[PDB]
Amino acid sequence: MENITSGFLGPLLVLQAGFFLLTRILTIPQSLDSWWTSLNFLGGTTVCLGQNSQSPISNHSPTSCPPTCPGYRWMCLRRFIIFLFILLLCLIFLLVLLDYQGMLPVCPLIPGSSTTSTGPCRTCTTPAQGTSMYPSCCCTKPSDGNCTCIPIPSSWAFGKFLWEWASARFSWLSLLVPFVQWFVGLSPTVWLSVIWMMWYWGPSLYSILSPFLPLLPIFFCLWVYI
Amino acid sequence: MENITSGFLGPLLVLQAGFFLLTRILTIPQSLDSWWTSLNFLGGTTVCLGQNSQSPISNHSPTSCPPTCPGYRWMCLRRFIIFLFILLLCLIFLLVLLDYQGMLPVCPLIPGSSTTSTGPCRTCTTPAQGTSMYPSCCCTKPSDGNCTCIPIPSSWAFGKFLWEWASARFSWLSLLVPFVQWFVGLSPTVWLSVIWMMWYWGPSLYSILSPFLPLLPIFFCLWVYI
Repeated sequence: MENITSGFLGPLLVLQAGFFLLTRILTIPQSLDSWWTSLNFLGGTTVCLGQNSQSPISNHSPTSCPPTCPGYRWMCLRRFIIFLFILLLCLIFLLVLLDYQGMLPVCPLIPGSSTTSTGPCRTCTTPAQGTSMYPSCCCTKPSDGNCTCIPIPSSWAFGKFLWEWASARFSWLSLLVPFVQWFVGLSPTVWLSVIWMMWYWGPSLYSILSPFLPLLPIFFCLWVYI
Repeated sequence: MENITSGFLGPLLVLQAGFFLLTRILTIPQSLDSWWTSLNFLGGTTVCLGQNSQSPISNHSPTSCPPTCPGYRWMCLRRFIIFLFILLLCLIFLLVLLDYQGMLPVCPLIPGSSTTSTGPCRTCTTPAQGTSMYPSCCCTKPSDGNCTCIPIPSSWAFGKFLWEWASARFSWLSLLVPFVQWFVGLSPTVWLSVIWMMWYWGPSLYSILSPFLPLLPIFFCLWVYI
């Protein structure tokens, strides 16, 4: 009866979904390379001499050229460059996922004195070596036995942890922090306006600022000496 | 007579180095895109057809033609995109070196009775659903429980961390991962041969692979039934 239909239809859906989803994710790289054509067709009148008259003569446009004839031995090269990049984009999406799910670990170890525990300290840490840096918290201190450090946060990931790390390793990031805060204070009335003014207005000032850009190192050195 | 000499010599080094760094940073963006003109050389003629003869009659062509005349607006957005990409590349190199510092902590969890040193269990018993990634293990349990848990162990900070979730949501092809280990032995004197073999014979087998690729879902379903 209709019972066998339940089992049979699953195979049909699996086959259809697999075919479509395998064709599309494998045709996307060539689609992106033909999206660069935005450059390639920016000049216009795209006709590849790679479709040279070696085996056949018909000028096979300039995107796929001849499938094999004359110049066709570089579609593999552009693919080779591109599909592995889509993989790196997927890896970045994965990294964002760990930050958002809070599931990903962010066990931190930095010098501090924040206390949140039950009947804690009165022995604490007395490490007079290795500066103020902390090592894996099995028992960080050379002689710590009852040690307990700090658990991973439900907020921002090692993104924030590396914010702290870079602030420790750099100095100018702290001065950029006011600029970062002011950029964070950008509503759609502010966020959109910057992008709108970005187009067809910045290149003109760029040529003039190029002489100005060449003269910022002297100001930096002047303040460094001061 | 050397303190002023040292201060001046340092200014000369700063002037040389900062300017060289700025020039190199400028050259890279209009560097990778020209490389990409492998498309043009795979296409054939390399010429800016968009060289509008209105202001500049210069048929000098060969791309990067006018900084200002004709179309120049895309010539800059693309430099910005490829600049952010190479920025992504240098970031991933940074994550590689974070993987190598040894102090990048994974702070992972797994069920086992092992210990890095003398660890008294004292009837360590408190289990929970999802033993992997359990509570903070700051003795966070119905009682303290005399708990000792994992520090950030010294290992590939990246692979040993990522593989955990990889296997958690994977091991469909962990057998292929053993095959990956079985094949990873071709790095010296065989890697170049494999790369050359891929170069010479890459396209011919694609037609056969494509015809067999549709049959692969059938074999996958057969495995799903076997």
